[PDB]
Amino acid sequence: PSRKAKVKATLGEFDLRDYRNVEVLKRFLSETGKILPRRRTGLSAKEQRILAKTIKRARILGLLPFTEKLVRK
Amino acid sequence: MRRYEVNIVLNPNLDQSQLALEKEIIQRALENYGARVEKVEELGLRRLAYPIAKDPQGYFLWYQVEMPEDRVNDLARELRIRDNVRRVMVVKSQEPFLANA
Amino acid sequence: PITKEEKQKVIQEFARFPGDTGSTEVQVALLTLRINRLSEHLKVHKKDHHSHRGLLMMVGQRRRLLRYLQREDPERYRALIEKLGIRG
Amino acid sequence: KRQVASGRAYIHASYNNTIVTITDPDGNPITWSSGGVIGYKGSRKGTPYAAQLAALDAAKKAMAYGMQSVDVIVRGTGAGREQAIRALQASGLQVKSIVDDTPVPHNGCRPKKKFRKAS
RNA sequence: UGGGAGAGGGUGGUGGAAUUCCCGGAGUAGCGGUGAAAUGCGCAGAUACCGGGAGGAACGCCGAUGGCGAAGGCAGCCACCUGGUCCACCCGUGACGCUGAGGCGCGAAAGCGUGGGGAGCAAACCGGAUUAGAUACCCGGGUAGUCCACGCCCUAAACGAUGCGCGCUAGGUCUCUGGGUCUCCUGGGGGCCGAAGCUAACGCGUUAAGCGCGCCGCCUGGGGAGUACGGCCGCAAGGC
Ligand SMILES: [K+]
Ligand SMILES: [K+]
Ligand SMILES: [Mg+2]
Ligand SMILES: [Mg+2]
Ligand SMILES: [Mg+2]
Ligand SMILES: [Mg+2]
Ligand SMILES: [Mg+2]
Ligand SMILES: [Mg+2]
Ligand SMILES: [Mg+2]
Ligand SMILES: [Mg+2]
Ligand SMILES: [Mg+2]
Ligand SMILES: [Mg+2]
Ligand SMILES: [Mg+2]
Ligand SMILES: [Mg+2]
Ligand SMILES: [Mg+2]
Ligand SMILES: [Mg+2]
Ligand SMILES: [Mg+2]
Ligand SMILES: [Mg+2]
Repeated sequence: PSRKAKVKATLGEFDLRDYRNVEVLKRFLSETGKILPRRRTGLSAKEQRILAKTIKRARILGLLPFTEKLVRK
Repeated sequence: MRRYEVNIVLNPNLDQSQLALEKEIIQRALENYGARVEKVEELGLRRLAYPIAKDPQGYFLWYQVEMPEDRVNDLARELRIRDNVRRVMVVKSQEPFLANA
Repeated sequence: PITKEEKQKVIQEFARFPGDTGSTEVQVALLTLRINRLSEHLKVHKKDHHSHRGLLMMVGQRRRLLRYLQREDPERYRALIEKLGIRG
Repeated sequence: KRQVASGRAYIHASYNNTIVTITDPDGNPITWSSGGVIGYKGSRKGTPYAAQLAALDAAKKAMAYGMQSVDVIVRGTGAGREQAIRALQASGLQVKSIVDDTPVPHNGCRPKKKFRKAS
């Protein structure tokens, strides 16, 4: 379905290769640290890809989560 | 010489006594292999996403040298033998590919 | 890899004349450059069978051009080799 | 009898059985129940009902210890699951929150043949 | 010369989730497993829970209907070494081309040798069930193996069941990657639908199985048989 917003527009001008811009990247993960499906991040095939490697790169530095507990429910 | 970046997340519960005492060793090894200073940021304490080395916080030390390729990996060997240095991520610099800019 | 300066030098070291970017001489020289490298590489990583296929690609290519040289300018041929440790 | 007051409940589903575990403010258990604890023996320890009783029971052994607030945490999939959560709802305790925290690997150990058939 | 994408390969390092075991806390009677059961484990205190540690192996989400490679095959992250390939410019060589018997190299899994490793899984095997029987499917354990190094083995539904290279012959549509003056045009790649044509039909259809040319490999009713013999290769199993 995906009937809400779109992490693409719900943001501004930024660098996908930025593995230290926590506040922005944070935006690309669900309630759970799982990286976002492209058909949600609104990115392209080539962006969604850089982003990915960026995120995963940052997780290692300890700035982003590898996994979170699903609240609500 | 190739341009690299040397992310370093070390012990948050560290005093200015050894903090500066570990930043001298870092500079030592750095220039002992060939690293050359440049745009450096010492952001400082930050709450990690997950507990590291038992502690839920880290002191980040981001650099940007430009050392010899065939040396890099060595610049990482001796840069980890420290005990307060709990993370070392050196990764080649690459022009920021914007998007939605 | 092979830096631009590193290559441009060999291209002038062999060019039959100004602007000779790609001639049977340049090419062979240039090729050899690559071969020699990749070879010393495969002396260390004997398990890189992939890079190895590339070697054969290059080797053969050179044998090709050379086979031309020795036929067209029998002299230019003896020249090349007698300056590349080729044909030994 | 440390008059716990407020703690956390840990539900644990399985297509085979359910077990609840009421622990103190942080980590250390207190009481616990399961389809076993109560009556059921065979495959009835899985049935949502069993899961229900298991939760209710496990919760009363918790009232004795003077408990009021709990942080439910789920783990696993089985009829019981939400059912047990649903039982703890009534029972007689304040459910502060419900956090599904099932243990999923980032793919590491080869599962038993019973859980593969897809290589 | 200048740009580009990539799980293409080799080496070293490193990250977190998870399983097992051990350490400790807290806690009590079961856990597990199944269509039902049972074997098994648990009061020498298991299962569920929390904190710590050791270790091996594999990389969740990203992830595709996607990408790279000649094939086998290749996905955590970083660095080093290294192959292939696409594009723009039209700058240099001047037919230097294509195919390729034999040769040589690569070649999933299982298997073999020497050494190491061994968490999980698991041929054989030991048990519990099921059954008329059960040398099986289901359940509990469990060795070789699965992992690494080096050396062998050389097989497959090794499949697109479709050899390689080039030229020619409507378009539509989705998509990956590049150049452009970027409702779109051009190049490379991945799909679906279809002109002409082809096909026994199913289907193929600018990614041909169409119209052609070139070089290689192969076929010639079924069974006996991928057997026997011979040769060659292999430590063997065996392979050609
Ligand atoms: K019993
Ligand atoms: K063969
Ligand atoms: Mg633990
Ligand atoms: Mg395949
Ligand atoms: Mg001329
Ligand atoms: Mg093999
Ligand atoms: Mg094997
Ligand atoms: Mg062996
Ligand atoms: Mg087992
Ligand atoms: Mg029997
Ligand atoms: Mg078994
Ligand atoms: Mg064992
Ligand atoms: Mg197939
Ligand atoms: Mg196309
Ligand atoms: Mg038809
Ligand atoms: Mg068609
Ligand atoms: Mg016959
Ligand atoms: Mg045979």
